Amino acid sequence: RKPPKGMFLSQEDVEAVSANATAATTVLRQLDMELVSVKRQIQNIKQTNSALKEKLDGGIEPYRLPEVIQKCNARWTTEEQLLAVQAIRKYGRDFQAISDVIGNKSVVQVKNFFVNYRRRFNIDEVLQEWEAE
Amino acid sequence: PSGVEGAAFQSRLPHDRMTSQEAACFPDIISGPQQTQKVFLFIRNRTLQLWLDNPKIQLTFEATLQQLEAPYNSDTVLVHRVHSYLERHGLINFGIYKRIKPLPTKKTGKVIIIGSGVSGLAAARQLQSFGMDVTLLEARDRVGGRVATFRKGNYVADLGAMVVTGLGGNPMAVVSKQVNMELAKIKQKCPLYEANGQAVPKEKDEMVEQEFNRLLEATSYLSHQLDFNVLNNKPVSLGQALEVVIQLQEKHVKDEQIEHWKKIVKTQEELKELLNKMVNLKEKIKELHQQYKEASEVKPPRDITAEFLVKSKHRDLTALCKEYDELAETQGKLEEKLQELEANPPSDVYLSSRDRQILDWHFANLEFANATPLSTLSLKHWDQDDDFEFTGSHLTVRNGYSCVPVALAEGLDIKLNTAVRQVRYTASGCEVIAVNTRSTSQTFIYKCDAVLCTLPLGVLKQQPPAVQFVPPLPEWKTSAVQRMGFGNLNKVVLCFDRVFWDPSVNLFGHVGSTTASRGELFLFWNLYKAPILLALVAGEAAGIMENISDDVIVGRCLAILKGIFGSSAVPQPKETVVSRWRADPWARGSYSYVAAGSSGNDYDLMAQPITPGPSIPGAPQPIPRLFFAGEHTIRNYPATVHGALLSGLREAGRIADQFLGAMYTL
Ligand SMILES: Cc1cc2c(cc1C)N1[C@@]3(C(=O)NC(=O)N[C@H]3N2C[C@H](O)[C@H](O)[C@H](O)COP(=O)(O)OP(=O)(O)OC[C@H]2O[C@@H](n3cnc4c(N)ncnc43)[C@H](O)[C@@H]2O)[C@H](c2ccccc2)C[C@]1(C)N
Repeated sequence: RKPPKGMFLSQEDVEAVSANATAATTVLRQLDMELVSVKRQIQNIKQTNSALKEKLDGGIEPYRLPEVIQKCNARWTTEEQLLAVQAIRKYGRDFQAISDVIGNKSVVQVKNFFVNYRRRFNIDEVLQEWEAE
Repeated sequence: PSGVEGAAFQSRLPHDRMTSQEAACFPDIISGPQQTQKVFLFIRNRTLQLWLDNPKIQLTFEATLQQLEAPYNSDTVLVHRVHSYLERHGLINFGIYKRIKPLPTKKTGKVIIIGSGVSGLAAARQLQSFGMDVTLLEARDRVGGRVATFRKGNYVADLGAMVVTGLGGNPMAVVSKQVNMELAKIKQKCPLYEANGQAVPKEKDEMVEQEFNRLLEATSYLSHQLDFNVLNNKPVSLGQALEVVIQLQEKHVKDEQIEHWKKIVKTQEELKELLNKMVNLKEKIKELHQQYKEASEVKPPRDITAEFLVKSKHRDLTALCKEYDELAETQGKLEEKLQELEANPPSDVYLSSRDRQILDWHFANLEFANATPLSTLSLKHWDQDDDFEFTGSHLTVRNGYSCVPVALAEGLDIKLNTAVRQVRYTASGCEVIAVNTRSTSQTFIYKCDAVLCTLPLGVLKQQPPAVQFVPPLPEWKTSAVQRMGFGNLNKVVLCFDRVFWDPSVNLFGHVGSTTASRGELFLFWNLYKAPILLALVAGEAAGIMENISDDVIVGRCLAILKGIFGSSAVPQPKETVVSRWRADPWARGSYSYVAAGSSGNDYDLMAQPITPGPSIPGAPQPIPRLFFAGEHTIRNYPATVHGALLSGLREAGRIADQFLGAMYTL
């Protein structure tokens, strides 16, 4: 029903190796050259990646900023209101970005701001200009 | 098996079923009610048991009926029919046994038997036992034929058949009880030694053997399941198939490597894209940090836009730093995934040069068993007689196999040094024209009712013929002769003054340097009481080694043994013999094999007797006149002694049925 274990024989393969006098040597050479081809292609990309790794030397260590740990506040200082309006102008609806810019307002408070000061800060106009970019 | 059922087994008969032959002789019983069949079967089985329990004395019908019980001993004609059938076809009272009823005073019919090998001798005894006039014509100065035994002083070594291939169902088991045969078991273990003269480690010795067995199973699969049996009109050989299978195993090895390194490039190319993304991100981070820095240099107090810039750029920087950290996370995953794949590569090669040489020994051993290059064996049929193999350990005949034919030859009319030249057969009878081998001009004529030809297939193949048939053998017979294979294997007998090898090791191998010479002195036998080593020449080597002198052959033998046991532990041999079976004009080979293009059916064709045309036109269909026996005539046991023996018994029964009439078929 099936070939022995560790033995590989398919109808398709048999016909291909018995096609002529040296169809056996031909098929085995095409794969011999295919192997050499892929093997030198490996060392090529290995060399490419080695050079790319050296350009990433040091990581992003001299460019990291210390952690700002500030507690979330409920009241909106005029300052924070103005930060918000500008954050809307730059980020649109990314409430996570806006929350991070202000620093002491939670993502939900940011969404509340959008409804509370809607008319007073023409947030409709501010948002439609963000989309214009 | 044991009892009456074991007797059927020991006679190669199914204990609970009637054979085709039995159906022919007892068509009343087999076509009858089941109960009668079982009575028949028991009678048959019990009679066999009786003969088998004591094969040194003749078993008469009287002695048989005596020891039969009710209700089996009630029908005395049924018992007489069974006994007669068994005696006629040589299942009982065959070989060498003391006769209770001394041979009939006068003889009926006359048979000439060509050749006094085991097949010839077996038939001769039977025919004489049936009361026929029998003369055997042997070309050699001895009996036995391909049972040849070298004897000198205390040294005894068989140049021909040597091994009893298991007693379980072997007719030679009966013979071995009748003749003083010193049978000694063969220990299976066979340590191999490479060209350098050093043993193959149990590691490789098992890896290669298992691969050999796997390669065989694979060819069987190719034959039966993929139906790879005809290539370019030519029938596929075992050799061709093995080559193809090997090539596909080397292909798979390369296929595995290709897709493994193909896994590596795909991962390495993912890394390439990730590293590019990382370099471009570290670039934007570098610039963005500078922008945040410059925004912070603007010292307070500052308006809200200037404050926003600082905050905005702070956010953007930590956002891009979040990405890079998640990309360096992925970099570590792929980077270890590459060390994963590079750590465990697939197989480097299918078989190394060292491996392929050891595999070639296994091929040589198979070429030895079939006495022929694997490229000659039929893929489909080479092993057609596997199902009929005997059970039990293979044994050697320690006192020389010749003791068997010699014992069979006793009391028979044998013309030695008598080379048959022509066989003439006609509706009225036969004449056989032979000459004396010493002075070829001295001619003999033998007139007989029937001729039994036991000429080896090698002889029958000769072109131009060594034996002429008048009229010529029919096309169906000669085509069978051409199609069938007749192979060759040779022996080198080495007689020393002392045992320098392992006494507990029966056989050890030598691994040849090349495929071409894999058969050359590849195996050695230690079997005899005396210090005798026996070297085998198989495959393509056998035919070539015959054109090389004994001194050079023995030279190469010593070289090999020196390499294995020590250059000073191997003395000069006192006596040496080298066989040349292909050269031998009375053999022209060693024994038959199922050639590519042939089948087991050709063996049946060989066994078919020849019936001459009528003398006077319009005269009734003649009796068959020319009968055939021998190794190459028995489909289920070809190339053996027991096969030859059995074919002899077969023909003797057929001839006696023809010329003495079957009284048991009523
Ligand atoms: C050679 C050889 C053969 C055997 C082994 C080794 C070698 C070296 N070995 C085996 C063994 O152990 N055990 C066996 O059972 N058989 C072994 N075999 C095969 C058996 O030996 C073989 O099958 C069997 O013995 C053959 O019996 P016939 O059919 O009777 O043929 P024959 O030629 O004997 O009688 C014909 C006579 O006619 C005369 N004549 C000729 N012309 C004329 C003429 N013009 N006018 C007048 N006369 C003429 C000739 O001179 C000759 O006398 C083995 C074996 C091997 C593989 C598978 C199974 C068994 C093993 C072994 C060692 N390898």
